[PDB]
Amino acid sequence: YRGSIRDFPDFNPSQDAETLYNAMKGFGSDKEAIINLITSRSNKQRQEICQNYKSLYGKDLIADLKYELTGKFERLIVGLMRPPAYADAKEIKDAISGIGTDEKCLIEILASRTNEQIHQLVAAYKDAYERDLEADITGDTSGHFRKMLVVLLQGTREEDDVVSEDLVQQDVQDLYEAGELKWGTDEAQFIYILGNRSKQHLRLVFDEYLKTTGKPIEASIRGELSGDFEKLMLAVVKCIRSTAEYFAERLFKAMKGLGTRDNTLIRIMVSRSELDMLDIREIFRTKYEKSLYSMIKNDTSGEYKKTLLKLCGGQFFPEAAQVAYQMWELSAVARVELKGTVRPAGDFNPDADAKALRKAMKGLGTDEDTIIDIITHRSNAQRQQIRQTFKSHFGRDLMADLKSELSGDLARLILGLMMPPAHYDAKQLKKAMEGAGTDEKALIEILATRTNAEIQAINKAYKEDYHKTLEDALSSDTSGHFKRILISLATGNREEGGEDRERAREDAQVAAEILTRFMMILCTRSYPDLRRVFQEFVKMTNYDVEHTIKKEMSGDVRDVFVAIVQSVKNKPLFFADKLYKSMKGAGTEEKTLTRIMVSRSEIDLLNIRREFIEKYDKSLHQAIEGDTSGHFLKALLAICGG
Ligand SMILES: [Ca+2]
Ligand SMILES: [Ca+2]
Ligand SMILES: [Ca+2]
Ligand SMILES: [Ca+2]
Ligand SMILES: [Ca+2]
Ligand SMILES: [Ca+2]
Repeated sequence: YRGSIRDFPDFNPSQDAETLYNAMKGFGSDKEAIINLITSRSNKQRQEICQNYKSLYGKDLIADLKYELTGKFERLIVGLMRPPAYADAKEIKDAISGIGTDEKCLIEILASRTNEQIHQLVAAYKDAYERDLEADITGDTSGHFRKMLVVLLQGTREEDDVVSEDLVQQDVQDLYEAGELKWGTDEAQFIYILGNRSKQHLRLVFDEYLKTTGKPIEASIRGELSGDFEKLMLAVVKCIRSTAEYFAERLFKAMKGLGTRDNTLIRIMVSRSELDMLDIREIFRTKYEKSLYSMIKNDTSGEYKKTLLKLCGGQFFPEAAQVAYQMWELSAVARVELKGTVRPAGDFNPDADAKALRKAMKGLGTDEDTIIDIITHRSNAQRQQIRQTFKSHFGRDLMADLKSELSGDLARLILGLMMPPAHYDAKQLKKAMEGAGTDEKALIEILATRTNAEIQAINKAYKEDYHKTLEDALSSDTSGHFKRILISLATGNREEGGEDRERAREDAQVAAEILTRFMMILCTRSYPDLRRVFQEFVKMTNYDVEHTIKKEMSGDVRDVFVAIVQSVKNKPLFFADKLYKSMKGAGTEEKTLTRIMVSRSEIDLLNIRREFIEKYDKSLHQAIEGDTSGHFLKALLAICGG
């Protein structure tokens, strides 16, 4: 049983109805009792209770509840009383009935519900409202989106059976040609296959597609479709692979950033409470920093929160384990292409650049707009050229002039862009260790993200600018395991070769025991090897490395390793995650925000931009646009590149 709420052992329906009656007795009601009851009984038992109540009093429990309660807390409780099928119908009703139209709800339900659930859905709609669901849907949606929805409404998807490897491969190429190989996508094609083929078949098709293409099916869909259809087709895929994972992220999305999408939270927590709530939790914790319980506890309040925490629940299983494993498989096989946001300027004229720069700095005030239009629109290399030119033209150091004429975050941003990669990092590391305390966050981000070549370049740039070895510096500002671990990474001496299934299983065993060598493995093994090592870990312990690190490590030590693991799993994502935090909350960390924007502006910033929008449903553009302002915002948005 992967549900969070199960049948209450030895339950007295008649008494429960009596307790519900007495709970609402007098002015108001004993909400603490109502929630503890309803939330401690299966939807089936709730139906019996609601039944005994109708006879024992001749009143409607749901109608009565609707009166004695109010607010989100009411929607939740009343929603928990409605039969599964009739609950879905209500959600759909609200979505297509009113002012706007919740396509998010339409997609969540229609793309996840099974053939039976779908049939029980449309039936409950016609019964509860005496209206045709297909007609209502068809008349409230347009385009391929409407089509796909109607196809999903038929609930006539071929159900699991023996897979025909011949048809699987035929579908793999069919999809490939209908999408990846073309400018756009054959909607009619994807709708038919992704909508008719069995989940078991498609799952094997998706696996085949990645192994023979290099990228997951969604990678070929993303950006190749438009509007709600893209989202819908991306949701169907996710659901086919794992509905637990779908709701896992769908949930995270409803609580992400100030303000909650309570309507989605209640719908999901209620609908999956007796299906895969447990797996969703196992996946949520693994896929995200905070646990479902923690996220809900911090986003909701009152009885509404207490109820949600009860619905939630608070080793892996066939599902939660599959996802974790497949997560590493993808990261290991996926053929990703790193792309920056700022590219070399065409018709590059250093002489004209240095002139415009010199001009925009003369006088009392400093023309910053021009300074930004140039600097932020030139590759770090071209920038180094403007420095050379500027100097060999005016006999003055551009940096010194820039540093003096500029100030604040802007000065830090602009001057940061003018510094060569290896030197910017060196400066960063030096600052993190200067003064009182250590910017543990800065050191980790860098030392746990940079490569052997990058670390080598850094180690050198450091000795120069700051006559002292990067190690010596580290030993001066840090200590303990944090220092040992950091110093290790600062050696840029990690294995480069491919994976070794032999050593892998061995290394994996080391991680299993912990639940010095571990450090060596996480600091010495090549990323491709570690990727496999983690594959073997989930296969022999049933847990994910992240869980071993969290359970046996804490604080900085735990953050360096998690940073490393994340860097090996999905570097761009790790940065998108860090970029979100910097702008998360009332304040803003222009420091981290600036460091990441600059450092990755020419490596994989575009990649980060996508991982950001996909996971937080909002472009980095708007993300920055809302936090920063003035000239700091102008320059930043320049690096973002759209
Ligand atoms: Ca009310
Ligand atoms: Ca395509
Ligand atoms: Ca929130
Ligand atoms: Ca000036
Ligand atoms: Ca310090
Ligand atoms: Ca902020």
